[PDB]
Amino acid sequence: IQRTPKIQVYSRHPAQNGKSNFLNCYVSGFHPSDIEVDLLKNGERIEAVEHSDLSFSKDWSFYLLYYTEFTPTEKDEYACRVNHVTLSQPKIVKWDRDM
Amino acid sequence: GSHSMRYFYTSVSRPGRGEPRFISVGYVDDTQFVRFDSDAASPREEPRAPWIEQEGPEYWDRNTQIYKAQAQTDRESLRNLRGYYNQSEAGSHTLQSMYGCDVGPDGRLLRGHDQYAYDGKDYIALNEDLRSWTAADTAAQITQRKWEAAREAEQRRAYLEGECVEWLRRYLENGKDKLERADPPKTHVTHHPISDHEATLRCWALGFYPAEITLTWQRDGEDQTQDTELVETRPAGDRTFQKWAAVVVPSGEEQRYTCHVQHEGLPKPLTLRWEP
Amino acid sequence: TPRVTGGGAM
Ligand SMILES: [Cl-]
Ligand SMILES: [Cl-]
Ligand SMILES: [Cl-]
Ligand SMILES: [Cl-]
Ligand code: NA
Ligand SMILES: [Zn+2]
Repeated sequence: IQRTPKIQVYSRHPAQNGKSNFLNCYVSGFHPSDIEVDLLKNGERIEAVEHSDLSFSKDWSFYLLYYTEFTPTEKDEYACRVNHVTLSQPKIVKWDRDM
Repeated sequence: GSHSMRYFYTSVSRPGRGEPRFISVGYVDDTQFVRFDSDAASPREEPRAPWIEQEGPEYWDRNTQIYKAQAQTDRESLRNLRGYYNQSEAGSHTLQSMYGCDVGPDGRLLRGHDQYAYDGKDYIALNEDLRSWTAADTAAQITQRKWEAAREAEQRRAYLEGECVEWLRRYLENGKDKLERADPPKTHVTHHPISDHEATLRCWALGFYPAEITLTWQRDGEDQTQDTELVETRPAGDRTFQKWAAVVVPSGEEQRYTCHVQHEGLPKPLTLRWEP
Repeated sequence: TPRVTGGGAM
């Protein structure tokens, strides 16, 4: 009937403090397609985050990549926050450089 | 090697919020090259890969007219579908379409696909023979009877064996420097203690294309299927993909574990260990 | 290039 999203938050390249990179949030395996994704910097919404065109896998579940240019630092914390019909509360996944 | 072309359409009704949005995306292998969105300010087929930009105005014009006609047909199909399932006019519904062709190294047709899903469930699909349909339920049997009466499969087969193969062959030639290039994974193993007596070994694969990859951990040469955390292959945003596989190991036993990587970009498969 | 169907709908 409905499928909840899988969420992965990660960088385009291994993170190096002071070097420009891209922060990604990949949402996949969900149905229906309506979904809301925010990227957060120190708990605040990052403005002008871009995303890929709506597509889906062979099992018909949808996937999207949300992304923003960023320069990681030792102090700054990042996360992805996802809302979907299958979720009673927004789901937050923290960026962990090791994952 | 083998290549594919696929188009993925999504039509979603939204009662009280206008007519159903129709979006289409086109791929060659794991490379998206076109999009069309009925919600765009001026809906038109747009390029999404460098090698398709050379197509003339007649390409974008003809294709835009195809998607606009398809959006109208999908809206008619959504109305019919709602009736076949005795559904209210109040709820939203989704109709997905996925079709295309697979060709070998010589450009010859290996397999065609032309299928649909309603509300995320398989609905109807053209069989491998490209001449008959498989309907999932009594509602899709209505679609099948209509398509059999209209000899609809014949037009589908003609595209899959004809235009689909000929355009895929053209796109592969035009985008050869990327589409015919396999980028191997860049690998490393990380080690993170969990407690005094266990640590996680994580095997990384980065920067590879196409997405297809096999990442496994072995303990004394035996696959660790049930004990491996394996994340879904994910896009990096630069055309490449990433993946990792992790295992929890007893402290001091790290050298008994080997990570095995298979990818088309690799001369031979990789065998990696944690290098302290 | 995308496909054209019969247009008779589902
Ligand atoms: Cl939502
Ligand atoms: Cl209903
Ligand atoms: Cl190119
Ligand atoms: Cl995952
Ligand atoms: Na995961
Ligand atoms: Zn039709």
